[PDB]
Amino acid sequence: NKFSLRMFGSQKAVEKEQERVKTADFRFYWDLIMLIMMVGNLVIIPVGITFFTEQTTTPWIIFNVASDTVCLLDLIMNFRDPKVIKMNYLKSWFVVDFISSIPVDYIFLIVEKGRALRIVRFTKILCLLRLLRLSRLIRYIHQWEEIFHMTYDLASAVVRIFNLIGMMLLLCHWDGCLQFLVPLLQDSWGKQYSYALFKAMSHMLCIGYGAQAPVSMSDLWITMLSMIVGATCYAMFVGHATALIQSLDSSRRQYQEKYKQVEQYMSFHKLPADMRQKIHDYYEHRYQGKIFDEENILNELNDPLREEIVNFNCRKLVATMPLFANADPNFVTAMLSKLRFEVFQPGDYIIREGAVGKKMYFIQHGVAGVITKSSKEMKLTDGSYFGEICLLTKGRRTASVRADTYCRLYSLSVDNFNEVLEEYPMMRRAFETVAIDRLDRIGKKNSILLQKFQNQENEILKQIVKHDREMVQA
Amino acid sequence: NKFSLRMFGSQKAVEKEQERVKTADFRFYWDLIMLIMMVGNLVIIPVGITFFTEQTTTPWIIFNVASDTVCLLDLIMNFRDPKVIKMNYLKSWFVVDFISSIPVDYIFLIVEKGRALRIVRFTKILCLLRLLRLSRLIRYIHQWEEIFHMTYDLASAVVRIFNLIGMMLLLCHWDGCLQFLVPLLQDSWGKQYSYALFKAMSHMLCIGYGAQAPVSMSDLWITMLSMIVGATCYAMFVGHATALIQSLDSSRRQYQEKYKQVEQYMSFHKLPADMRQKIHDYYEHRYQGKIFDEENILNELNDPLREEIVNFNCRKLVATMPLFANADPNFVTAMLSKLRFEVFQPGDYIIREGAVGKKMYFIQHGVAGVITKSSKEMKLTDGSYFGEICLLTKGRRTASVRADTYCRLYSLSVDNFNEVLEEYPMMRRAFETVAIDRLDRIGKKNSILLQKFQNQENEILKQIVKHDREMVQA
Amino acid sequence: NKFSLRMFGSQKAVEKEQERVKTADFRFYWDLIMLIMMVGNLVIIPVGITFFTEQTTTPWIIFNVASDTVCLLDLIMNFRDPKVIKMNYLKSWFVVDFISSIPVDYIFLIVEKGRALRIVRFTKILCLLRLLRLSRLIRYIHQWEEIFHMTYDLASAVVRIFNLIGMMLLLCHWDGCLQFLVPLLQDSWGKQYSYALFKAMSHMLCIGYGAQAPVSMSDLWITMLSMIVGATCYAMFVGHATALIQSLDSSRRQYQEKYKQVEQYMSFHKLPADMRQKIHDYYEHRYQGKIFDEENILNELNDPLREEIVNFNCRKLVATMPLFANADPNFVTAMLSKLRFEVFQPGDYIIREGAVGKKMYFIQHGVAGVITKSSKEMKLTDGSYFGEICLLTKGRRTASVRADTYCRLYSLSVDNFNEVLEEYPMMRRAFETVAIDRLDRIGKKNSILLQKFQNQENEILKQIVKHDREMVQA
Amino acid sequence: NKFSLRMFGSQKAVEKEQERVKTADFRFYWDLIMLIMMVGNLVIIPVGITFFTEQTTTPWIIFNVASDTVCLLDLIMNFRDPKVIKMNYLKSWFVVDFISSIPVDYIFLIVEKGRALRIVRFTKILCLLRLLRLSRLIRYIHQWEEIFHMTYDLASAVVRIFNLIGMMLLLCHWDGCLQFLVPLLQDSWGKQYSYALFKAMSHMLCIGYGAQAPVSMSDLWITMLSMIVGATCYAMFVGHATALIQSLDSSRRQYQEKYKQVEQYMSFHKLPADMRQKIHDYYEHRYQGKIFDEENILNELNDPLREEIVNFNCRKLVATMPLFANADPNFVTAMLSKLRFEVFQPGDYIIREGAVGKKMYFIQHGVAGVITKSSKEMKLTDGSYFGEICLLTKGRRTASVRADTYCRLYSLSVDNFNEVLEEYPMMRRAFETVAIDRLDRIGKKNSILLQKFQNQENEILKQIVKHDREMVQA
Ligand SMILES: Nc1ncnc2c1ncn2[C@@H]1O[C@@H]2COP(=O)(O)O[C@H]2[C@H]1O
Ligand SMILES: Nc1ncnc2c1ncn2[C@@H]1O[C@@H]2COP(=O)(O)O[C@H]2[C@H]1O
Ligand SMILES: Nc1ncnc2c1ncn2[C@@H]1O[C@@H]2COP(=O)(O)O[C@H]2[C@H]1O
Ligand SMILES: Nc1ncnc2c1ncn2[C@@H]1O[C@@H]2COP(=O)(O)O[C@H]2[C@H]1O
Repeated sequence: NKFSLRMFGSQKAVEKEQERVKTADFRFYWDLIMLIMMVGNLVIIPVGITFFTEQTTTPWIIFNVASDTVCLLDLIMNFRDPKVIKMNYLKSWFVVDFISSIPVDYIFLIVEKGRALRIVRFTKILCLLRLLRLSRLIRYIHQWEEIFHMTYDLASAVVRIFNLIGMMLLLCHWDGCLQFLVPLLQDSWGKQYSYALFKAMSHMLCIGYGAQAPVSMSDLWITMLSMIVGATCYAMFVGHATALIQSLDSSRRQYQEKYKQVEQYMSFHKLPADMRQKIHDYYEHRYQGKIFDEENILNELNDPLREEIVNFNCRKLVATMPLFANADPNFVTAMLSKLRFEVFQPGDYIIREGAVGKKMYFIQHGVAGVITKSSKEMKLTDGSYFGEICLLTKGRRTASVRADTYCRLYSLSVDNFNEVLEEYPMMRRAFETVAIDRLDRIGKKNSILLQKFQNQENEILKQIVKHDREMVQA
Repeated sequence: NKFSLRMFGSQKAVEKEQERVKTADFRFYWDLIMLIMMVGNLVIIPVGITFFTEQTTTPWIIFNVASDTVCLLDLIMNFRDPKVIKMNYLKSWFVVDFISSIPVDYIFLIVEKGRALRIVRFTKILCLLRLLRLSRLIRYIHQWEEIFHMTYDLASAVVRIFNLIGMMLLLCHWDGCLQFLVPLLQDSWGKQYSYALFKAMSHMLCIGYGAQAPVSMSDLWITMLSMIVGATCYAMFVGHATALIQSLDSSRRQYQEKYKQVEQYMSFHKLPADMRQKIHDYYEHRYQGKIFDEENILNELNDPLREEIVNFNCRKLVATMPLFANADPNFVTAMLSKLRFEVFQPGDYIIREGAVGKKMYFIQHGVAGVITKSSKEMKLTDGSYFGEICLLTKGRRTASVRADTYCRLYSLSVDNFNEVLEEYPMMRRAFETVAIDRLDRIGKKNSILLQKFQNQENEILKQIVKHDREMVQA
Repeated sequence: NKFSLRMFGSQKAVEKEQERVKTADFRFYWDLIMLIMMVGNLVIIPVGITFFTEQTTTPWIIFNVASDTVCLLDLIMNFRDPKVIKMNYLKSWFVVDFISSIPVDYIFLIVEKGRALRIVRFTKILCLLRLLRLSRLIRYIHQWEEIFHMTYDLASAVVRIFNLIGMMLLLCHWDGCLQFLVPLLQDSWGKQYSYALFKAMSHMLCIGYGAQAPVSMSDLWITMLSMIVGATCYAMFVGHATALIQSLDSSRRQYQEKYKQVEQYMSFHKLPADMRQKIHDYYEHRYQGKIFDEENILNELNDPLREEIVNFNCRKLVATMPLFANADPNFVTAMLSKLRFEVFQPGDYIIREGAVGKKMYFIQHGVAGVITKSSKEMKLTDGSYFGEICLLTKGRRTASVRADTYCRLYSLSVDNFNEVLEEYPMMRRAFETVAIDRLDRIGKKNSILLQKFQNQENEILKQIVKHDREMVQA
Repeated sequence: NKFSLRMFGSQKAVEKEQERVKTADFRFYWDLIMLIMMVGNLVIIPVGITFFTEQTTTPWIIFNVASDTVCLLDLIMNFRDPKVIKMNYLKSWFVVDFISSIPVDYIFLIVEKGRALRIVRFTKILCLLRLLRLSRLIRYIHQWEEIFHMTYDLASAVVRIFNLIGMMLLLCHWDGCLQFLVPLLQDSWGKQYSYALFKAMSHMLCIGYGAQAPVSMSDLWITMLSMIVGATCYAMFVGHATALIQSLDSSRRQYQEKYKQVEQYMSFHKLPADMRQKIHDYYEHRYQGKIFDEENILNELNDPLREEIVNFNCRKLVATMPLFANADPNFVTAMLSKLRFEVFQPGDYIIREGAVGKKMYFIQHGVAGVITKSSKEMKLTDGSYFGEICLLTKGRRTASVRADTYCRLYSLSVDNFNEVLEEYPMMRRAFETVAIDRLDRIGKKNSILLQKFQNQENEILKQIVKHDREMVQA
């Protein structure tokens, strides 16, 4: 079944576990059903035994007896190299739970057949054993919520938290049932049940009442346990509600804290108002108000996943310029995997003429204008690259580039560019032809690039150069 | 309109979205107005229907009917490739909201025209549909608060949090309105309204009262919902107030925690009291009691922003000594971008004669005294550099330097200095001339530097050397 | 004794401390016993003095007098280079504590022997001095909990937290004792004690009561201190309960926050549903829902511990293929220490033919299929390595590798592989022989590897190659 | 005065600020005194105006009038390039505060000289202006607590937090004063004041009372503000108390969380019980249960501070073996600065014979035994180094070393050792002589080291070698 694969985590380990079991599950599902039944019975017991004057061989009493027998069978199954482990498990918790899971109803029936009634019904408080089984069961459903990782959809945050607070409300209803039982031991059924539920809600809300003077010491202790259990109800409710609220607020509070650290730095260095506003604008236009570590996220993923994420992010980039389209997938995906993300505001000079360059930019969003002396301006739209001339020649920049609209680029470092272009020689001549044509259009001269640039591959490179020149001619 | 640019985040994407829409906003503003009106109506409904005995065709009843018609029109617009999406949206939430947004007032009027009054007015509880629309609306105003990034000014922390706690107070007033309606269903207008508001405030404050014995099961349930909604009011109020308080608390608590980690380290290594106080003094004199990661902050900004921040920080540095003023902007901005920040206390020996040097220091605040044998002392004030002789010669230091006042310097590493000076050869001879003059003033020997240092550029270098010697002569 | 070793942290420092003491513990155990006795006496004093009308030379009064004498002896011992330190300690806290630890019972007995009774018994409020000693004692048991690092077993989280909340309950019982004493000063023993305990529990639970009008100013102040001490009881209880709850909550909340950051990244880049599901599947199949930093954890451990952890993790890996079994332990443990962990889903192509490789993989879980042209498919099961051909030849990959089941691999980088193989030359010939046989089986040609690969060691290498070919023949 | 240095942060900036002021403090101290007086007056006003039937030209009324005049003078001083700034400051907050700081007592006296009494005394509610000045003052004392950085001693955590909670208690007393004033407007002095304080405390602890039916709308609003201000008192008290508690809790919770992450890793890899216990023992013996990042802490300190910290940590190390004592301070401090800290349990093999070594160990705590074939064992105590032979010869290790007691070592990497020993050639021959003598004692061959090792400096090296051999012989 799927239980073996879920427990092992993979088919290969599940097959080995099955083979080992055969050489030497459904029981888990039966245990889950028994745990649900035991939780229901443990909820009903304070509301059933206290409310009912006597069992009177009721059909619900028969159902409770059947549930107790099922719990005893579950304990026996849990009790069952193997002998020593079974003995240790029995001596650890199983013996105590089995003794505390004695058939109190059957014992009372036998005693009656063979004040005293209240003492006998006090043995029905052995539902605390079912509550201990329910603590094992909440551990189990924690394991199951691990199995249902996030129910495969965290559409509205923790939805299992709704079940947790529902269980807390059920425990608080148990507290109210005990509070109702206290005067029952001290001294219309639907109306009484609703009144008890309302009293439980009021106690959880600490509305206030004039009840006091328990007189009986046992009654005083009963009110003491009622008060402390109501306190635990309040504490659990407030803790879970505050946890949810703090998670919902933290969703933005993480970014708010990071930007508050940024603001602290800006206030230390005392930047002018305009510079502060520009930094704020860049932060909002880059992170969009979200929190992540792109380097860390892509580092902690394996190679194929990072490869496919990067190939998806720049799909329009690889589709737009023909140089990537004609190229083989290996080089394309390597060059993609070595790209980094940057965003430039209008007016920022990405590359200044006469500077020493260290990276190449691919435009994915926006348009950037190349300007230089005596050659007028010309703009590079989406899906085009600039900075190849300095990278190939290893010299000073020839023309300046300026962002005139909010633009999103990917930058390729000099080391990564040289490494990739060395492990794929053909794209070196491709970029050389493109850069020679581009620089001839610009009007400058480049002897080293022409010397370096000096068949079907040649025709493909010429076509790519023509297409790139036509696209950049805008 | 500006809505397209705000949604797309840039003009380039906004234009593409507009072109796509034309090939195939104001509605957003109308939806915002309708959401505000619906929030007002949902606030008024518990206070209006419960308080008023009957609608009686009042002008406010006409306004409520108009608001219901507007909500129905909004639902119809939300309902309206496109057919399948519209059908899915209708089957998901739109159909249920539209059914729950039925004209209860019109239906009641038709029934009256064609105990029963209370049952008919119970259909006005369909304002829960308007409350669901208001949940969509708080999601929308979360989106809008993202649009108004931080209202462009976080002068007094989260100011939107004030609106959030005001909305929480409005919800708690809704709870009080329900609490007032409970005895109205069970069994001077301004005075009654104020009394109800005071009762709501008291319930939120859990002052306490003798109210009990709802008798009616519906009345008991009404008090139950009143209690739980008051509990949610309390939880939301305490959560938001605590978050607000802890923001300001954490503003200083982050630095306190970092320094407590420092103190834990300092206690682990068991440093003396004087060294403990010296470390504390350095921490207070460097970080000024603020938390940031200068390396991380400057790393996560793009190149022009980091360039302008660094060029602003060292403005007095670049302006003060003529070597930077005469130089071209590219070299100046690069070498500034490679500087690091270090603060030295008085008495600390920055550079000891005979040691092997690895960095060069530019003084931005304070004065440091150069001392060595037989040449007396001489002091370097703001805007001057020391450490060039070792960097150029690649040998041992020639004179010792000692901070005599709390000083703030920027240090340039050996690798960065060699890289920058290699990509800009002219400043190599500039620093060589300056260092040769300085060492001739000191009286040591720099034969390697003299050999390395051995037109208009020469005259400019000589003038820079003379100015640097005159400034350092103090 | 073990106290010296526990305080010093090692036997070497303990011996030096013992030698220094001899040249110039059990007292710690006696101080612990005295602190326990003082805590018991400080708990009993509000419940004993207030409840009892007079001491009447009771046996418990004799026990209290003996405890006071023991406390005085402890103070004297604490009072006792050494003279100056003792004087400073006496002038700091010891003198005040000793004065406040005066024998109030003996003084009262002497005064009686030589309204006034209440004034004399007010001197018994000097149990606040024992409470100050108990504050020193809670500091001491914090030190002891550091000595019992985590009791050597954190089986059920902080178990010392149970003792802390028990002490908080004891303090709240002290508050209730003061609340009982308030009307005793203003104006069946077991029943009264239980009633007082119930009143204390109710005050901690803020149930509410009609008690008011203290009339006496001292009575009003007594109720004021009772209220504020109940406030501290409530605050401490809620704080410790919330910390306990949030520990277990954070155990899963840390992973949930990391995956929420991943989800924010995924929502920013707008990946399709299938890609989001694949990323979620990889995250759940790699981290298993746990939080750690394998690099950080293995970095902050010393070399032998990391060595043994890594040697344990790959025990089946080293045992399975004979190449590691025949090898000397040094090379095996080094190459294991340089392995990294990766996990590949089915369908993912680990190595594509024609790509440039930078790492080679060892399979520890799952099976991966080698496929290439004209040679059909063949599957590599657990305990086998692929990718050595590219590493040795320093060329393009020869065959493609595809994961067909969820597989867990360790990868060895190119730099680490070359460094290890250079510091151990024999395994280079071993891998060369194995890879030459493997590539001959594949059907391609490798001249460089054959030239590089061109005694008992040779026979062992041939046997290892035959075994590896037989294992990979599946 | 010291105010200029405190504000500027250094003497150099303070002198420049003083020169600029002279070209164009005590006022700060006067403002502090005025703020303290205004806080006292704002505390007294709810307790003075409400309690007193009329001013009656009392001496305390004269004092209040003087305080109001002082506040007016402070506002005038705050009001006083400079004209525009003063006008902007006046139009921002100063005008409103000055108008609200009108002499209400003088105005009432003039009106009386020239029901109505209550209306006139309602103008004394202008103490809200003093409360706004007190908010400016709490901002100011936040600045002052930044000036008193941690009061120069965080002996018992945040002691300023005690003042903060005292101010919160004062605000809650203000709330109680308003609560007392509410029935005073609706309808033995020490007894009444104590009763009001007790009522304020009871409201703070929400004990509960039968007060209700305000009748008057103004009375109902008064109880409403009283309730909300009491709620703010409760929220501030619980927030500050929880922050205080969680500081001490987090002091150990941070280490507990790090070790819980370690335990999660250990459970993920499923290490045996003995290995888990060994890892726990190493963690407790290395970190001693403390949280820090030695690399980060030493990285964020400047060079002289790190130099002195490291020179202090290894004081016994540098003093013990004579090689460091004879050496010049520069080399000693550099090689100390490049040391790292490690700790080895007994039984761990630090260096195994036949392995390739990459670091050298200096013993600072404990003893490690060198063992090898045919040469028996011999032990290296505190203050001695091993690993020099492999570092100098760049070959395999010659003998194995084993920790037999919990030992603390400093390790010096191969790159750092080669760098330091290259920049200081003399210690190369020193270590060569020592290692040659040591290996001759061992009985192996070091022909390369002997060739490499082949005046006063020679005599010093020989003496150092003899002393090192004598120390190692033990
Ligand atoms: N005339 C042109 N046509 C197309 N691209 C150009 C032209 N002139 C300059 N560029 C690009 O602009 C870049 C600016 O920096 P580089 O000189 O490194 O490389 C340059 C080319 O990539
Ligand atoms: N006579 C001098 N005039 C100016 N600067 C000096 C003089 N002597 C030394 N210095 C500076 O002090 C520095 C000390 O270290 P360096 O030798 O690396 O480089 C030295 C110069 O920068
Ligand atoms: N016939 C074969 N038998 C065993 N292993 C192979 C065979 N063909 C390819 N491989 C392995 O598959 C790997 C794929 O990448 P490499 O060429 O780097 O190295 C290859 C070998 O490790
Ligand atoms: N006879 C000896 N006397 C002192 N030290 C030794 C002796 N033999 C080995 N050692 C030390 O033990 C170290 C073990 O590793 P290395 O060979 O790198 O360097 C060795 C020396 O530092």
